[PDB]
Amino acid sequence: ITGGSSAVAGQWPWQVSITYEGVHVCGGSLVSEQWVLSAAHCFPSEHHKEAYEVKLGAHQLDSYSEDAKVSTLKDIIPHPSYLQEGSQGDIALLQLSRPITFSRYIRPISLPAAQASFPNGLHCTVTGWGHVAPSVSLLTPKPLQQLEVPLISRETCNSLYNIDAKPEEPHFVQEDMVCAGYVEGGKDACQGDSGGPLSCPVEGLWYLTGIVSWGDACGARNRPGVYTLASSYASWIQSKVTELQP
Ligand SMILES: Cc1ccc(CO[C@@H]2C[C@@H](C(=O)N[C@@H](CCCCN)[C@H](O)c3nc4ccccc4o3)N(C(=O)[C@@H](CCc3ccccc3)NC(=O)OCc3ccccc3)C2)cc1
Repeated sequence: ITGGSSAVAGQWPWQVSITYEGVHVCGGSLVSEQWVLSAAHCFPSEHHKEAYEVKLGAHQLDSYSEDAKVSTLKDIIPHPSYLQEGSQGDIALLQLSRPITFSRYIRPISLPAAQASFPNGLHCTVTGWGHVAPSVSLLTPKPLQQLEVPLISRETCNSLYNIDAKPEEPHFVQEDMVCAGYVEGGKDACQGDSGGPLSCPVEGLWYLTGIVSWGDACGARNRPGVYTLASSYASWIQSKVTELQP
């Protein structure tokens, strides 16, 4: 996260870190006692399932926390349209090896209904342990960063991505995506934030509106972060979680 600040412990208790062979590769969001939502592209076919871990309840990746729990994965389920076509569906359900017990530091985020709309301009918050500027890592002890970002409609977002774009660069924000950020850049999600939550405030609660998916260089002007919309997958998520491990 570029242009944000460090979250206090417990602030975003659904944020998880997904590591592969012990190295943080992506964020995710706890959504039930045994399921995490993250981005499909975080889970290349080459990678071995048993080498992944999910760390929950920790705000600093390098610091021991008595409130932290770390889990392996029983299953990784990318949405089929990601595997089949690869133009969208950048979302995956991760089933933890064992169900977790919630605490003050580990709580699920509510998912939006299929037709939930989150208005352009809503100030949501993206969180993660990704780069804090293009080509600049978050330093040890790796405190979770948070950043307030207004929602930007996919239509505005496409127009912005088209400014000074190369005609042949895939910069299309699909129907299952939304953007968030600033036209002027400087504040955005960056590499390593992939898969983590865009949390939006609604009726006194927080909902998982988006999953950090892609963008151009972090914080570039005219290139706000792009997120997979959780609403677009609500029926599928609810079906999978309920069928497999309710
Ligand atoms: C539907 C769909 C299909 C395929 C994808 C996968 O796109 C990959 C993962 C994503 C990615 O990097 N997201 C990170 C979160 C970004 C937050 C928004 N900022 C995430 O944390 C992460 N994921 C990583 C994977 C490997 C290594 C490091 C990774 O870090 N990319 C990108 O962001 C590409 C976008 C190109 C693109 C456009 C349309 C479509 C598919 C790809 N942007 C980029 O490389 O930056 C441009 C540049 C110019 C110059 C210098 C540096 C960077 C590529 C996603 C969605």
